[PDB]
Amino acid sequence: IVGGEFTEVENQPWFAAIYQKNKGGSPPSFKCGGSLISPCWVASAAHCFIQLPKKENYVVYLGQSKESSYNPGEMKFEVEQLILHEYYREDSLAYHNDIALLKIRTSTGQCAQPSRSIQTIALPPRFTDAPFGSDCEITGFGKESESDYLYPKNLKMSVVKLVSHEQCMQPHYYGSEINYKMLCAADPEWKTDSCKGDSGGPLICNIEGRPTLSGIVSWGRGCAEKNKPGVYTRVSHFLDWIQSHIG
Amino acid sequence: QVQLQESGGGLVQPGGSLRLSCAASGFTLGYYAIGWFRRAPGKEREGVSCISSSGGSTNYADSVKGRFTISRDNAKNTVDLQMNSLKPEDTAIYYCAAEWVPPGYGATVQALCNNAGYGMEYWGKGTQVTVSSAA
Ligand SMILES: NC(=[NH2+])c1ccc(N)cc1
Repeated sequence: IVGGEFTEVENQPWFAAIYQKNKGGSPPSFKCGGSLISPCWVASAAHCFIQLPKKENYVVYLGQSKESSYNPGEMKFEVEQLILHEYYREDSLAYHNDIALLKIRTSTGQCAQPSRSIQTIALPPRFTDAPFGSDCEITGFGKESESDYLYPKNLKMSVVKLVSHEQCMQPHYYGSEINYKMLCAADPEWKTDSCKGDSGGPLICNIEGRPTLSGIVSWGRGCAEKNKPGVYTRVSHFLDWIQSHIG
Repeated sequence: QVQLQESGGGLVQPGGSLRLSCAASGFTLGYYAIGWFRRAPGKEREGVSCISSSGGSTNYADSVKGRFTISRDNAKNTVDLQMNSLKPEDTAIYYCAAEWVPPGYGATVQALCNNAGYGMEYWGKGTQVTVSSAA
């Protein structure tokens, strides 16, 4: 997450921090972002789980904010189901079908209970996306620069603009490694962008003046690199898939 | 092979003092926020007092304010609970619990303490504190 603000207690309450467990009593390691799309379901990126696709390796945190008091009873979740898209594949640079679903529960078996700091995010209407050039917002704990190694301590959000496939599929962009199950987004000034460690996190667009999960941070050459937008899994083309694994 | 272990339980005269200690083995307790919780006969588990991993933040139940004092030694891998001016009402099983607080939250350990300890990762087997004129 390069070049944004730090979020607060009612900014991006659907954001989910996905951590990988370490052996022993070592604290866990931050692995990916994610979005609460149902009280029991978080959507993220498959490429985040392909090395260790067993649910036992992860723990999910919700309600993150500098003004929110951590309560492990309501904000920490075990993963009782880990579903990766069955046709997830890795290409030269791009991921295909880069989407995953995590079914979550607290230590007492409950789902996420809504609050000032925890809300679900709406899925888009089928095959419906905001127009290109819309302002979408991105969020994460990822690097604040391509060159930076340090990860930030607290949640950042920024604003990018949707980029058309025609513009994105130009050779000096990404050429044929973009398909229509992806969504490109960038800063027209190329100063703000998502980065390493934002993977699986939300791309939030308005659709009918409703905040909507239009994308899942998936990939990109560099971070905030001129002529090179962030590529997102286009959620509107996966709705059947999502609602087939839930309901 | 991760273990939390309480010690210090016993039988003390009302008004007397008693110190509990929680020691860890198999991991570094210093990364973890620690809570002391107690279950009295008949009532449900309640947060007594809590402390953050660096020690900067603490929380106390209203019942024990000014009487109980939590502290820790991250060099020695321990957390202590000093209990002064003990009252019969304090008679209970005292448990030590440890939870890693992720980054991105408030500095407070208030919510960590007021919620009966649900979701705390690690728990000791507990130790007995009894306050009675029988002492
Ligand atoms: N926005 C980007 N350049 C980007 C997004 C995700 C990622 N893993 C790498 C780069």
